Amino acid sequence: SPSPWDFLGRVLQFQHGDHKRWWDVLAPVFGISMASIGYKLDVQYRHLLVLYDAVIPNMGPFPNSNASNITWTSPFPPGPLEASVNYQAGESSMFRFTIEPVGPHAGTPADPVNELAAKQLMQRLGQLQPGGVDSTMFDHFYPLLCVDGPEARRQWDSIAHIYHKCHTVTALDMQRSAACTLKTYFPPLLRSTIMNTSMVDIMFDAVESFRKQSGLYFDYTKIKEFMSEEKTHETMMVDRSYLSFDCLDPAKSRIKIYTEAKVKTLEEAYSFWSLGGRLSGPEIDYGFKIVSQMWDAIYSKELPGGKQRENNHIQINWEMSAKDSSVAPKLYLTVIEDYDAYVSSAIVDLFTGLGWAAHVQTHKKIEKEAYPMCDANPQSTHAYVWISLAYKKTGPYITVYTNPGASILE
Amino acid sequence: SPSPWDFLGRVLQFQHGDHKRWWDVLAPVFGISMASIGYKLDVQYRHLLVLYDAVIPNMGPFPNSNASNITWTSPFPPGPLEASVNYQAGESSMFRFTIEPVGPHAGTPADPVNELAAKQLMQRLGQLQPGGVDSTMFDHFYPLLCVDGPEARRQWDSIAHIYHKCHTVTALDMQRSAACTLKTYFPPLLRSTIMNTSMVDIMFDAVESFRKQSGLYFDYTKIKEFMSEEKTHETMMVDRSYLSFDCLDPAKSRIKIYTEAKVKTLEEAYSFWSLGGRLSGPEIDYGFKIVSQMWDAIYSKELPGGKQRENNHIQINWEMSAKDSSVAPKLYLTVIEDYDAYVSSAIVDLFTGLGWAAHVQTHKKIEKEAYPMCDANPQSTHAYVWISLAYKKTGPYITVYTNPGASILE
Amino acid sequence: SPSPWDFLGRVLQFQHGDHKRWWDVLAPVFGISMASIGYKLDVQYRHLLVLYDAVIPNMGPFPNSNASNITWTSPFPPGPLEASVNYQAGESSMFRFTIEPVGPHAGTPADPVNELAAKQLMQRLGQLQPGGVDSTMFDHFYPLLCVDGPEARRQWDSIAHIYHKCHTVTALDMQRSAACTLKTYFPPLLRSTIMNTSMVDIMFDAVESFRKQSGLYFDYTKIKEFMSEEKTHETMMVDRSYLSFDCLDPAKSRIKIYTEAKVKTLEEAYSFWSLGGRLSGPEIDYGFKIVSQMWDAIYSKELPGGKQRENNHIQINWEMSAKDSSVAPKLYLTVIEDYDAYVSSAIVDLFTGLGWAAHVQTHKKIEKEAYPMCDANPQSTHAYVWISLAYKKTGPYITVYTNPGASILE
Amino acid sequence: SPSPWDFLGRVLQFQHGDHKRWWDVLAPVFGISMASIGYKLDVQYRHLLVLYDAVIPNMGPFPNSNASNITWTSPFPPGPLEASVNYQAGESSMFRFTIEPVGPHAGTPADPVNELAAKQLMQRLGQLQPGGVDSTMFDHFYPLLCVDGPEARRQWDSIAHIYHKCHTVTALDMQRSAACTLKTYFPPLLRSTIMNTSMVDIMFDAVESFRKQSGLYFDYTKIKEFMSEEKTHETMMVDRSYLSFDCLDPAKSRIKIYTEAKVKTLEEAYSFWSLGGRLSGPEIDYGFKIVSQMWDAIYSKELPGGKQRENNHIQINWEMSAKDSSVAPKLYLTVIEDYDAYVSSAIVDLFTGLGWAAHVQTHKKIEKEAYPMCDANPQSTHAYVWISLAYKKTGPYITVYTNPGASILE
Ligand SMILES: CC(C)[C@@H]1NC(=O)/C(=C/c2c[nH]cn2)NC1=O
Ligand SMILES: CC(C)[C@@H]1NC(=O)/C(=C/c2c[nH]cn2)NC1=O
Ligand SMILES: CC(C)[C@@H]1NC(=O)/C(=C/c2c[nH]cn2)NC1=O
Ligand SMILES: CC(C)[C@@H]1NC(=O)/C(=C/c2c[nH]cn2)NC1=O
Ligand SMILES: CC(C)=CCSP(=O)(O)OP(=O)(O)O
Ligand SMILES: CC(C)=CCSP(=O)(O)OP(=O)(O)O
Ligand SMILES: CC(C)=CCSP(=O)(O)OP(=O)(O)O
Ligand SMILES: CC(C)=CCSP(=O)(O)OP(=O)(O)O
Repeated sequence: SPSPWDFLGRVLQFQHGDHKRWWDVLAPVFGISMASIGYKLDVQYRHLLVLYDAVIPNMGPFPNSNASNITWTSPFPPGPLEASVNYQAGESSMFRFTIEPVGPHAGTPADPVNELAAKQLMQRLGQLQPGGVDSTMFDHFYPLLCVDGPEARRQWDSIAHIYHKCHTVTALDMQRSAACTLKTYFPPLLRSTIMNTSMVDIMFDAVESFRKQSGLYFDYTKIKEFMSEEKTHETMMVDRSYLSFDCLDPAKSRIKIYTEAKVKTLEEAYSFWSLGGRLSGPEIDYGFKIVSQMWDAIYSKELPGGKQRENNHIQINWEMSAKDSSVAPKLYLTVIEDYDAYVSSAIVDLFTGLGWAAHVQTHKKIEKEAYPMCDANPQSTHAYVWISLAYKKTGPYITVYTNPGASILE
Repeated sequence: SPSPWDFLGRVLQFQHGDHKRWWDVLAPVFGISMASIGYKLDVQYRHLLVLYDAVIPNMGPFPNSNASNITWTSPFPPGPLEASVNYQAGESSMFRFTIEPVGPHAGTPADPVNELAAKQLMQRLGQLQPGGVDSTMFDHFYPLLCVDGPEARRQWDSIAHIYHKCHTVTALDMQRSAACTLKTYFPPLLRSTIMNTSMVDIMFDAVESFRKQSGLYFDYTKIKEFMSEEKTHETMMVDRSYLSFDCLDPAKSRIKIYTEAKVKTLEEAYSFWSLGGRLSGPEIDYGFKIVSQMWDAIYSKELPGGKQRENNHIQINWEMSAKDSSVAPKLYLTVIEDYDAYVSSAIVDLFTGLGWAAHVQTHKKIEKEAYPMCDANPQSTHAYVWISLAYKKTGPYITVYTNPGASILE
Repeated sequence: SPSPWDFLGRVLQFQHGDHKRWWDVLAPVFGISMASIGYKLDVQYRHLLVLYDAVIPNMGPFPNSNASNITWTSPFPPGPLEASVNYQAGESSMFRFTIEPVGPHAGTPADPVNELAAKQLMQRLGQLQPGGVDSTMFDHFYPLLCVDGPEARRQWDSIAHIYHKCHTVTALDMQRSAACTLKTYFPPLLRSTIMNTSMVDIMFDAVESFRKQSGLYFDYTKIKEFMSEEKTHETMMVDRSYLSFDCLDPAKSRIKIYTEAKVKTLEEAYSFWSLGGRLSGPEIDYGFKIVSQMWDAIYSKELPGGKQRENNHIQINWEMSAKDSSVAPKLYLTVIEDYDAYVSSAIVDLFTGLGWAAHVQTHKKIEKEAYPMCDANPQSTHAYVWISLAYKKTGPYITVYTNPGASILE
Repeated sequence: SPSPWDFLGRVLQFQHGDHKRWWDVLAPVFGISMASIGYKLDVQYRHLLVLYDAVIPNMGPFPNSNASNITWTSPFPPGPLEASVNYQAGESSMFRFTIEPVGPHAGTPADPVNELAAKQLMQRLGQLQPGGVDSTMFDHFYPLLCVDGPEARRQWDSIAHIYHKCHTVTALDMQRSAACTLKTYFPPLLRSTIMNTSMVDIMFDAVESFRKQSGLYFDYTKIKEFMSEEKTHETMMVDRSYLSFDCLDPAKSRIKIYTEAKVKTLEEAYSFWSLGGRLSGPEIDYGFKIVSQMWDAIYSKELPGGKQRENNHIQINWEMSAKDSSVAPKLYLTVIEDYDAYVSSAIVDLFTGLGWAAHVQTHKKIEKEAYPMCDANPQSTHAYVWISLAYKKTGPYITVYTNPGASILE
């Protein structure tokens, strides 16, 4: 019997050819990932139909021979920034994928700031699951962190120098229950540039506004104190920081503060992991043990093409709970420019150490079926992009990000 | 969680508005029928996507306020001729539905004979399940029984008087396995009219051609002998007869000869059931017991609107096996112009007598959910159209046909 | 040879059935109007393709039997608020039409404020004519007068009582040169309600902001003085006022302040026409002569259905020039609930008095061909909606608005 | 102002991505050709909308990187076999284009013979211009010359060895009046192969059938006599012959018999031009003078890549008139594998000799704008495919065929 993506691509009508190309590229990947996780055929159908109706129409142009049609400049290759499978204890695995919503004419004089794509995506997604998307947090943070179209157009000279004029990124957690949780990431770089204000200060002022406007405890003291220090700024690129929240009931949602850091040593990794020792506990220690393990497993190996390793690029988030003052970190090792073989082997060794044999097989299956380049090309550099590490009191929490449009790069 | 047809209508893109209207009308019905049978959500998705891609684009215009857009004249209301659920022993239930493939411009000077709709439908269906549709029998019988476009256009004056210029009807058995078996019905009335030849003779000459060209035993002696008799012609409308075959491997397919008969008594029913006593056996006797039961259960009641019952309209088929000389009948009681309440009650009493309680509940559920008019309007005349009765050696075989576009008539 | 709308509807593919229905209704009307004006076939093709790509996808649902699908509440019937032909001296005639951009799911929990429709329309329109749409004025006035989605959702309780939650209306002047000038109307009623601020004050503060931010003289002293008076408020509904500007180069654009007034006498008409005598000159006098002529020609006749005339509903604008302190009025007689025969006859008598015989014939032709109900039904109340009167130094300036979806009401 | 194809591609919605790609390739070419001829913008719009609705959906897959999606094998590159501009005396120029209608799944088990594409194209074309397409001749010749799907499938083993299983080709004359005359070409090679019958005999038996069935004089004596001779068969490939007729009123239509011949000398050219001297007159002499001129102008030059010229590939038709016994020839010099520069220069010298300066400029303009490769690449071999020469009593009749998808080959 045909797999859901085969049959769907055979039947589905596509409003645009770019949607058909994006489907051909991604539906195999997303469906193979869901199927290896264990999603049910009806759930695969629902989620692939979501990807067809809400998402792909908001992926933007499909890159051609020379990528002449990609008018929306970005460091990331066109398409989903990632397609990830989270792995937790108890054979828990959830498929999720992130997209920067891009319009068909973003970057051009008609949509120079790509304002409508994310809103269209959210509208479609709420129409497909009425009641699943709550815009309370989005409605509070969109004026504070994001720059609407009119503002960006009036204040263009202030942001025209910026290469990636990103203002809102959307991730869709794709639950085994066919429910899609929308997550919104706001990089306020445009906001800071227009207002000429510290990133830290505007982000945390927005969080505090939401605190007082909602009555929810989002403890941001430690994060602000650490991120304001000068030592942190030596390594921490704050121009690359962004805020995230789940588009749910604020009492059931979260606030996460992300930032980028190019560090050289594990002590700087701990600087970003524990907020200068401010955060403490057994979970911090265990998570950093796992982080050091994967550090010396991945960044120990030689870089492709005999290029020396200047420094280890990492991202980091700190997750604030609405119920409690808890701040919990999640470290993201960037492995885009590394051997997919070494990344895969490090993941496998980590899972094997954690006793996650089923996750080992799921990961190998997803790599083999959805990412054939990894085995076909020993020198592959286009599948994995990030390895997230966290240790919740449930246990380890490791997500493995992958470029779902690696077929385009190979 | 939404039902497959809700979600699909929310996501699916439709090439034409008529397809959207037909979907709104039928997908509820077809999906409720499949779901009450027990089809799996993935199977419902696949079958509704088939109905979206292959079928509905070949249903023709959707009837408007005044049915001004129905340029393809037909006795049947626009849409599927039926949407049926077969009921056999052992809680066996299969959903199937019949369509006369109509084009968007059938009946107009561009498609005055509606030649391409059925071929397009078969092409799409084979593209969606390559290897499921075998055209051996279709390729043999299409020149013999059906009239292509060029012929009909050259020989128009011979057939212009005909009201329903039907030449090929397509039924889709919708298996629980997501496989759709295509069945083709050929009314050669146009063929006979152009060639000025007996219906009986051309149909059975085609069957005999196929016999000698295939080496398969399709015993048509008894059927021909009975249908040639003059007594039969007093009741039997032969202008309304047609041939059917399953579009499968001829060694795994069948040949069925249908005809219409307006009879008054059960002895004429037996005339058509047993081919003037030529067919015999316990199955014939039991099947006719069931037929007489439903005869005196349905045609005993008074007709709606105090209109007297002139005669009992029936159809009948005789099924020839490729493996054996067997001829087996299937009698179709026409109950389109009768109280849907009385038809439903007769079905329920029949099933209860057969011990088919589960089928009783399935039938009541399908009526309540997919056909609300039956309970809302005591004087309903727009749900049921046919009751097929047969007795295979497996046991009783009762199909219950229903106008799936009854929402349009009420 | 077929007319452009016939052929186009025959060839064009429509993304949705509602677009096909809207086309069937409006393309005849718009095309007949353009053709009676004298637009060239290529211009008709271009403008109807604009109406197909940019507009109709932003008209919203097509009203069904019971208008159950119109989830966006509005006093106006669904569709274009008007389809107008302006008539000036020298046989100058320009086709234009106004639309309140509505989304497919406006009024529902997904788009409770209809935020994206107007922006999508402008985006498409700029993509179709890059460089024709300038958003300087839109970018300045959108935050001041319009309420974005997040704000409206946070401040819902303040505006939930409002029936027509309109915030931006788009008119497309459809030039004989195939160029479409976009005009944006901002009713800040939601803005005033959320901020609990005077309509007059916020509108004119926005205008003054634009003055100081642009260096363009938009004299709003007389308008503000008149509209602030208490006598004016006795007749003037200020809850119904709105601002308009042409989406062009601000030095080549305009600012117009509209308001609604239910007056009884011609002295109140002059109150609104001359801003309490503040505006003066020969043009004012001549324009008011024409206004009184049409007043006593139209509002003199009896209302349909023997309903007595409580008061004469009028709208009024005052047009400020970027080049000069000029304020010029345009009075809009509302004739929606009046005999289309009497309105047509008044228009004809006016044109005949002005010597506009060619416009008389153009108007009669448009009425006969695009609005057959006017002749078919003597008691017609569904074609004309407004009669605008102005007297520029060029000469008289009379626009005649018509419900282009009158086919739906009759 | 944008050109019709620019604006149309900006607005039009495309049912499939292949249609969008084909549009991007061809609409520029077709529109530039029409515009250089002098077609009016409304006519360009109508004809490009025809190419969008009827044709491109019946061009088949768009060739990808490796032409893996071209499942319908053919000697010709995918797309229109040609896009031609006929040039006659008096600055008379018409654009016409030929297409072999291919389905989206032609060559696959679903449409192994590509049966529905041509019929769909004719249906759409008649729907767009009801009364323009007359199927009398098509209805007579389709059973005689063409092989339907069922026959080809039953008789597959007889034709499976054939590489190009072509059975019907459609050309659209695109008149300056926006009317599209459909022309159907029937290569009966499949018919002859299945029936194992001479091409000559079946073609001319069909023509004679039509004669007796219509009362129209189609003199085929000379053509049959010549084509039956053995000397002709030494050069004449009869496996490559085909019949053509205009899909109009038979009394206003024509019958043309085409064949392919690989000849070496001008005396063989005259053999095919005059039917072994059977045809005579001043027109024959003048036409052959022009043919010899272009022979020694084009085939005199060296072949690209230093490949020696084995023989001169030509096609030839003989046009029979329904009104008269006239047989008139049209010789087609095949110049696909020759320098587009030399072909263009020969065309220019010919036109200059004929006094057709305006045609010279039209041809150079079409080459420069629609075929930039000719000037950009001196060694171009992908623009011109045929040069037709005829001499009607009106005067010379020279058509210049060009691969409209040359952008794909370069
Ligand atoms: C796109 C960037 C401007 C910005 N920075 C990131 O690296 C990022 C990636 C990401 C991966 N999964 C979720 N978000 N998110 C952002 O918002
Ligand atoms: C449509 C008629 C011309 C013709 N006669 C019928 O009554 C018929 C109905 C049917 C119901 N289920 C399957 N076939 N089939 C036919 O071919
Ligand atoms: C409530 C709104 C519809 C608001 N009110 C109006 O009467 C109006 C109509 C209109 C006709 N032509 C142009 N505008 N414009 C608006 O913005
Ligand atoms: C496609 C071939 C099977 C066959 N042979 C040809 O060369 C031909 C080309 C053509 C150019 N313009 C019109 N016809 N036509 C045919 O039917
Ligand atoms: C890997 C990057 C840069 C972003 C991470 S977002 P996430 O997807 O890690 O969020 P969760 O906390 O896993 O929901
Ligand atoms: C009820 C009518 C008129 C047609 C019957 S066809 P069928 O659907 O009975 O065929 P099967 O023998 O059930 O496959
Ligand atoms: C008739 C109503 C209510 C609105 C008028 S807008 P307009 O269309 O009169 O604008 P112009 O000044 O004619 O451009
Ligand atoms: C040259 C190719 C091979 C076929 C020629 S068809 P045609 O376009 O020349 O037909 P006309 O006689 O020009 O109508």
